[PDB]
Amino acid sequence: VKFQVGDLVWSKVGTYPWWPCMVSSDPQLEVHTKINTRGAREYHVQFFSNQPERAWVHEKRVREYKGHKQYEELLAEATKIRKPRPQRERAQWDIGIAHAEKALKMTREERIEQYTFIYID
Ligand SMILES: Cc1cc(CN)cc(C)c1-c1ncn(C)c1-c1ccncc1
Repeated sequence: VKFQVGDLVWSKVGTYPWWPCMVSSDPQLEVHTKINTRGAREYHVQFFSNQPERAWVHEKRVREYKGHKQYEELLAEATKIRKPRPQRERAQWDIGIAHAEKALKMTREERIEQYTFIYID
């Protein structure tokens, strides 16, 4: 366990670029971390965006969020070619980054109060 509830992280999921997230407790399992069916550690995260979403993400696809300018360093981990990004996706990402930048200025306790999602059955 490297991350706790309220920690700001970048998550790399599916076809999406490294995305600003907050580690949170799964609403049903009541854990923020688990070992998956393949025996690997996963973290439960909230995606910062105008579209609220959550996911279990493999620990290898999670990085500590130190700031928005870290994005270049993440692309450099893959090792000049640059992938373009769609305008709609870039816009949601900019909203996510804006929230992440405000969250980074808060303590872990303030982030949890401000951003933890409300789940409705
Ligand atoms: C986890 C997840 C679930 C659902 C619902 N089926 C839809 C999407 C797009 C996603 C997602 N996966 C990866 N990212 C980055 C996101 C996401 C979430 C919020 N805003 C923008 C991108």
